[PDB]
Amino acid sequence: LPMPKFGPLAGLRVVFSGIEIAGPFAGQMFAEWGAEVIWIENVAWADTIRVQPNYPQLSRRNLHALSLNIFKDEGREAFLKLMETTDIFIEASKGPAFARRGITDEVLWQHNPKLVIAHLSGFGQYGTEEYTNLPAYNTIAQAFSGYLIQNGDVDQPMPAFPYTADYFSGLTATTAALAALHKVRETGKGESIDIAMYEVMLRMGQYFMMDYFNGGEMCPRMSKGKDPYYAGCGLYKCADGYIVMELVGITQIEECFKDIGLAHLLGTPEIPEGTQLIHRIECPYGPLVEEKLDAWLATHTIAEVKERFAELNIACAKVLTVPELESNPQYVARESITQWQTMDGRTCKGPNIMPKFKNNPGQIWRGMPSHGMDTAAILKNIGYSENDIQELVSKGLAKV
Amino acid sequence: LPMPKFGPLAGLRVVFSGIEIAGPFAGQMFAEWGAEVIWIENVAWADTIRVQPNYPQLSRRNLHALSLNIFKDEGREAFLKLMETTDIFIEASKGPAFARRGITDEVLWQHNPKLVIAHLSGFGQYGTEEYTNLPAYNTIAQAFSGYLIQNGDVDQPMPAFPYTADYFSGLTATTAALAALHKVRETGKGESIDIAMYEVMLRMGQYFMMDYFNGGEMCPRMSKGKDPYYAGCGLYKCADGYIVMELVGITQIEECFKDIGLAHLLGTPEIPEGTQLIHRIECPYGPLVEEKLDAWLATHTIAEVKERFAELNIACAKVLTVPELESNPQYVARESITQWQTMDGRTCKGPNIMPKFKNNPGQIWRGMPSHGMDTAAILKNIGYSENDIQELVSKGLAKV
Ligand SMILES: CC(C)(COP(=O)(O)OP(=O)(O)OC[C@H]1O[C@@H](n2cnc3c(N)ncnc32)[C@H](O)[C@@H]1OP(=O)(O)O)[C@@H](O)C(=O)NCCC(=O)NCCS
Repeated sequence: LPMPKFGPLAGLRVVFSGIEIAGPFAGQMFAEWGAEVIWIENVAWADTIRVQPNYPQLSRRNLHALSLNIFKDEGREAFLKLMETTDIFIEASKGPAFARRGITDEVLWQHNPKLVIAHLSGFGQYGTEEYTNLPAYNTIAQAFSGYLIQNGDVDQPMPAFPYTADYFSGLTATTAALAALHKVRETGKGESIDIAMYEVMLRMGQYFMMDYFNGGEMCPRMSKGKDPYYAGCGLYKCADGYIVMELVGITQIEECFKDIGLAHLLGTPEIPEGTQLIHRIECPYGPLVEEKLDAWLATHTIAEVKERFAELNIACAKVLTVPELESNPQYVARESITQWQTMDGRTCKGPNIMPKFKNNPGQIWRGMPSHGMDTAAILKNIGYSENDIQELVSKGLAKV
Repeated sequence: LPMPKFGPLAGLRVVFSGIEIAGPFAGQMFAEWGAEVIWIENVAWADTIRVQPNYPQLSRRNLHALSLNIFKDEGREAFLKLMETTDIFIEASKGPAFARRGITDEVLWQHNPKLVIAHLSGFGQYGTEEYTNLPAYNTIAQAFSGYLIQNGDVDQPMPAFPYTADYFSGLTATTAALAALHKVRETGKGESIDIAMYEVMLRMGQYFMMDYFNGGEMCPRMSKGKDPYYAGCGLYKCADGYIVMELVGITQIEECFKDIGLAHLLGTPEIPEGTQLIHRIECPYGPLVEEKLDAWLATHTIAEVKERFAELNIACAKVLTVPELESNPQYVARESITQWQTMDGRTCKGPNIMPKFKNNPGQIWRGMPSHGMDTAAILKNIGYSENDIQELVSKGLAKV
């Protein structure tokens, strides 16, 4: 298919079947970085992402759109033919749904024995009958992994937002699919990858959970965005807004304590000389430290705190609101937010390609395609005639 | 170096320089999947991760440990020699610190023109003098990217937890490094990757931010864990505790409305037949749906609701606490939590390898190594004599 040659993944052919965030995010990252990526949609039912007015202009850029019933008659035949030239196939579904509909890994490999197959599900491709076939979204994966219980305030759990587990899960699928592709180059043999969203999020939530599994206690939740375990770390209110800070280091603690009126705690059994990080659970002065930190920060503007904290080498940042990003100097210098043209000729603003590859940078070469926009070109490219395509369309097995 | 042959990344040589979560997570993931990974630490002090009693047993498993001053004299020479047989080098530091210390990308490529170099920083490798050389922290990246302001409750922002940005940034570096490695295999030319943590997190926070960038409004924060825009989605209370649900789909909405007392809303101009999602602010009955949902869930147990939503194909799950995971049927069936031996002979419990590769699964072959445990074997492997190694040690440039 016609497109510019760019990025580390030029020449790669990637196909995904899935909707909304997780599966499509996995596939579309390949497209940010140069790959030929094909988005499969159902014929009567488009990806529900298309209901959002702006997000998909970002989340479906650089893609080719195919609309095909991949499970019926000529539709299935065209899908399996497509697999013959495909390097990586990503599918998101409820457990082993493809296998239930006749498309097993074995069937895919009969068409391409080198195929990397990434299966993204909520609960895995195997397990128990109770959980394996359950529908999952982000919130379910957070709940089921112990991630949700660690987010929110002391007395109110909540999910991490927006849709955090969907992005972790998609990104993991991209990572694993690339690692599998690497091995194909040596062995000439494909691979199947079982990415369960709850196992993804299980791993992301281990920092303190590992204490629970190994004799210790679990950590409590944050109190108003303050770290549950480390004093002077996390979210604080200044006179004119929010900041984050990380009170870490010997001199940092001593200078900060001088400023806030707690020099007299320094060099005591509770806070000995050379302390570099205050453990709030262990420390009986934890609450006093937070009281005096809050009081000092409350009487100073963000700018004054940043100036002082720079003198003291204390890490901090203003909590930026969305309207402050586009004019921020670092964003401007790095072109972190850019613009591109949609398919219908309108200017769209959003994040540039990330990360920045020095020798082979990504680029935005196409806006989001419409439903079935490239069906005819894709089918022609894999050997269908104009007549064949019209007959698929007339049976309702494809949409152009 | 001696180790079992397994996984998709068998044979790959990866080296990382960094401490704590973000850069080491990127490196260690290669080790989960079969790569030879060398963890560099300083000589007279170690990675600060080691202070944590349990987590490092997970976050540094399957690793080899090198203690070497890579920037000074014969230590720099030994590091640049190591690069000659390294496929991927990952480093986390404050902006272009390696370049300031004398090791530019050009110097690395003089030793290995194929080298994939992943540079992980808070604010990127270039930009403004004000921000580029600032410290990298999870809280700062969330603050600076607009991620933090979206998390939390209506009148209380908070970071996503635990240290969510470090994991996203590390995982991205792994993905990007594997993409660049694919390009090396095609062209023979190495690559330098500039992973700015704030740009990673910017992308993960776009679902609603894209509305702001293109003429619309930014979305509010969740209220007690309920989605800010979609009704029937997020955190709810049953008679005996918390669940999450996602009220999504045509039949799902119909059947749920019937159960909760809103059958009379169906097939009207406000809720047309075939409605798949309730937009809580656009729908005049959004608040009514939440009232009726809350009331129905309150009179039923978690088991009762799970059963009904299984019937209706409505995604839900109990919000699991950490003590509930190990005995959960899906966790048991999939061995999602397993056990292994530490290097000093104790049993450690924690997550298994994820994801599950069918043909070439990962495995746990080694506990976390001690400080400089493999220094002598690594240096010997790249051609240093017994006496050369002792000289490095005497000069304080290496630790064995
Ligand atoms: C997203 C999800 C919950 C939707 O549930 P669903 O039951 O698949 O609902 P859909 O309406 O999307 O699919 C209905 C059928 O159309 C099928 N279908 C998909 N693409 C098709 C195509 N091109 N042609 C014909 N049928 C297709 C689906 O596979 C499904 O078949 P099944 O009922 O035999 O399992 C489900 O795919 C899932 O749990 N996926 C894994 C987790 C995930 O990715 N969640 C989204 C994160 S944002």
